[PDB]
Order: sequence, then structure tokens, then C-alpha cells
Amino acid sequence: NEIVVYSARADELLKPIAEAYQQKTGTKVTVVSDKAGPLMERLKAEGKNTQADVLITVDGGNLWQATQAGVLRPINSSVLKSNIPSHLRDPKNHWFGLSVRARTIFYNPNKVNPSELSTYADLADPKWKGRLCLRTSNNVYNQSLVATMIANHGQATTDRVVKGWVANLAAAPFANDTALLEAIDAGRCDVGIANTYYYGRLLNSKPQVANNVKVFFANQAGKGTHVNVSGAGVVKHSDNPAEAQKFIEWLSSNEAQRLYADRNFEYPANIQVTPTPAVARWGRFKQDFINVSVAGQNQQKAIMTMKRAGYK
Ligand code: NA
Ligand code: NA
Ligand code: NA
Repeated sequence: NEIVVYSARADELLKPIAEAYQQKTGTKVTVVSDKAGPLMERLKAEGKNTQADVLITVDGGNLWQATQAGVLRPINSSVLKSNIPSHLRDPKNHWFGLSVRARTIFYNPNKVNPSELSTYADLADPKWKGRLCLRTSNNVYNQSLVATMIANHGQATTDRVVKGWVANLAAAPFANDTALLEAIDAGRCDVGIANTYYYGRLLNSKPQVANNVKVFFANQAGKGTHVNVSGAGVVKHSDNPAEAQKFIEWLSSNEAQRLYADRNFEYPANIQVTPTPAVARWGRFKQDFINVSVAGQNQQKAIMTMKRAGYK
């Protein structure tokens, strides 16, 4: 048999996964790779005559939008409910987180003592004026972070925080997270907010970056560090729904979690799978247990909040 995977991940990430599943089961896995937005738009327009069987995409915001657009079908999977924590999967069973990333604080340890750091909100303290850098608001990772901030602390408080962030910028918001981390390394930025896997990716490419850039897990005294996922669900109009389901269930297993999360310097979604050592070295941390689908429910609120605060 054969299944088709629509994937918002990099093609090189899914290539060994498709091959390893084909070797284990004999099923041919065809990967169709595109940006999350255009991919979901294609899946919606193909309708009942779609070739896709599985959707893999990034960020609870995009998974929520795929669910709202009606392109996924809910599945009752005993295996996925056991292997994936409830806060990392759709409450109505449309999709399942398969890798975990944290969006958290980074700092230059030659210029900032970690005792100076605590929460996302404290980055709006005037002591950070001219020292903070951020990635652009026009990005799902920042929409999701701000979306959970609104859920955890309210709209008024979040408006004040994000407005304080912008007042404290040392530079205009960067186009991507990696540019932001490299600007901390360059000395332009003393503190910033980005996804952990880019830091692992950057240290892998340039280990000396560690001299000027360190990770700090935010909000440990409160609800925990913001986390998000990449995830997968069975497409509503799949022609092989049972085989599509057995692929996602396998992705949640020990062997596939290594291939899927570790290779991109992300955390496994399955808590019985220990993080790769490059990632685990950063240390243990309390993560937020809010259901990451809130990243989508509050996405429009977040977009309006960042626009209102002048967060470009
Ligand atoms: Na602090
Ligand atoms: Na401020
Ligand atoms: Na929470």
C-alpha cells in the first residue's frame, strides 16, 4: 500500500522518516512538502478528491487553523492518547503533537546574570531599555506565545507587556529567530526571545556561539515556559484513513520520536523518550500545561495585540 504525507517540515527531516517506516512496514510513504499556509490551502481546495492522507504541520496555531477549516478528521487512538500528553494534542482528537519546542529567553551570559531574568513580562521592565531584541510579530511562533500570554494573564496585562517590549528594543525586530540569536552573539542584543531548536541548530553549526548566547527557561515560578508543537492528523477525505492513523501512531513511538524530534533539536512529545543530549544539556524546566490549541483560539487576539503595541 501507499500513503501521502503533506508536510510543512523541511524535506530532509521527513526523508529518513518515510524511509524508516517503509522499511518497517512495507508501506510507501510519499512526502509532499510546502509552507504550512499554502499546504493547508491546497489541502482545503483539493476537497473530497485529495491524494493526501496525513497532514504534518508546525505550531498549534496552524494545527488549530487546519481544524477550523475542516480538513482533518478526528480519530480515537488509544496509542496516541497514551504516548502524547493531553496538553500537546487536539482536545477533539483532530491532531497530535509529535515534537516539542520552547519559545523562551536567551541572554548573553557575559552581560546578564540569570538572576536578572524571570518572566516574559519582566522583559518589559525599563531596566531592559535598549537591550531587548525580538523576532518579527509577523510569525506564528510569536502569535502563539502572545496568544497564551493573553490566556494566562489577560488582555490588559499583555497589552502592557508587549508595549513595554517594543519600548525596550535595541533594534528593529528580526526576520527570523536565527538572525536574532546571531545578533545576541554579535553584541547588538543582550536578551531576546526565540525557539529552542534554532539555538541547538546554531550551536551545532557554531559551538562558540555558546560563549555569548545562553538559554533561560522563563516563568518557572508561575505556569511554566511556553511550549509549542509540530503535529499531525489524518486528513478528512483520506482514502487510507486506517493506514494514515497507523503512521501517526508510529511517529509517537520511541524509535520514530528520535528521528523526528532529536534530528531538529526539538524535545520529544512522548515523555518516555529522553531528549537528545544536545537538548537535554540545557537542563530540566517546568513547561506550561495549557493546551497548545489555545495558540490558535487566541491567534486573532494576539495579532491585534502586537499591532496595537507597534510590534512590527
Ligand atoms: Na526578573
Ligand atoms: Na518598557
Ligand atoms: Na497555563
